[PDB]
Amino acid sequence: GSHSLRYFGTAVSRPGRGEPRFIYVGYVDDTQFVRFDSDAASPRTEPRAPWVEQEGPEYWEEETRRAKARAQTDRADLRTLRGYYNQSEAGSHTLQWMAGCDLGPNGRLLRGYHQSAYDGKDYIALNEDLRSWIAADMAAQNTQRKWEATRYAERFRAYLEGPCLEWLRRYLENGKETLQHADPPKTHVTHHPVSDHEATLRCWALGFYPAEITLTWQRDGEEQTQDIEFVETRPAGDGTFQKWGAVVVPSGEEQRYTCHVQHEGLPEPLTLRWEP
Amino acid sequence: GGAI
Amino acid sequence: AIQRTPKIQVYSRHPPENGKPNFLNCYVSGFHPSDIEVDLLKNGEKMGKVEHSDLSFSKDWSFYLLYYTEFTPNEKDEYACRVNHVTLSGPRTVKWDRDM
Ligand code: NA
Ligand code: NA
Ligand code: NA
Ligand code: NA
Repeated sequence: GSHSLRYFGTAVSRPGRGEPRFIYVGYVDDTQFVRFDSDAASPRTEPRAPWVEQEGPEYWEEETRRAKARAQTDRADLRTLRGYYNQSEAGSHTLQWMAGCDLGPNGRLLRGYHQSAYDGKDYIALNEDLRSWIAADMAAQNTQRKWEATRYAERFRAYLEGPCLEWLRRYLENGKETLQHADPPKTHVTHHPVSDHEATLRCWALGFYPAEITLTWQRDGEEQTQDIEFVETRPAGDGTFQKWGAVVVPSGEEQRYTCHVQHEGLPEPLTLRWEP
Repeated sequence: GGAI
Repeated sequence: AIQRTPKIQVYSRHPPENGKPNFLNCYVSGFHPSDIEVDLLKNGEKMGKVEHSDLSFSKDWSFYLLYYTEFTPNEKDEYACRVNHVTLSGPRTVKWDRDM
């Protein structure tokens, strides 16, 4: 199966009120396993999954050092960006970044990522070919020239091709009892009258992992797009996810409606009906 | 990165 | 410069059963910037011991957080989530529905 190691970061300036806030997190697939939050007294990179707790003191010291170096650099970048865009000294601004590697089914680098945003807008991204940059505007073009001068794309690619994958492999092994398990959705359909001639069927998918899922309603085998509401997949808070979709139907015609669920944990797509 |  | 208004959902971790301990969640998502205030309410009063997830974000760079706390549903108690954000003129409150 395919897997990913990803780090995400948010840096928020607080002009006049001290240092920016830095919150960084790391994920393997859809599971968070580390964090760094600068607004602690002595901030440390910390475990947020059980299977990473076994890493020794040198691991946590090195990751705390990397977090602090990144924060120093994010701080510099927030200042630089304020200048690039000729913005006031007074407003708060946000820098976000993400980076990581995908391990393919053949055990090799499938994809690499390195992307940044300023105040919620795409700023600069590493090209899918991992050789060059794509800049969103003239400010990012300045960054691009600097990163080209220091051959940063090649240096980051070396991280992606080596250590990123080495660490991902290690996490996947150490955490294999949870990371490498596809938990299927528990599914059910509820029924709630809307009027004396209509009812709502709500199709539930609960407790599934990973997050990727599809859930649709059909009437007589036909995809339903009217009289319907779907919620986006959302975390349950126990490491699993939830999703539901509801459709309003004519009373007495419930059995014409079918809910269709597909997930890695389901060997076949599920077809479900209300069961009175 | 190494500085934006 | 783009600001995005939070989506707000209140729901339980597991299917609710009266008398059965559970977790009450408020999931706020799709917002920007990141500063946000979230309370879980029990019969209109702010619940204590509310924890939340570490700040993260989606592919469009919008933020999400999960707020959660222990609770045991029963016939009498009403729950809600109340949210403040720069995009909102005043707090926005969403009531818990036992089938949403
Ligand atoms: Na898999
Ligand atoms: Na699992
Ligand atoms: Na499947
Ligand atoms: Na507000």
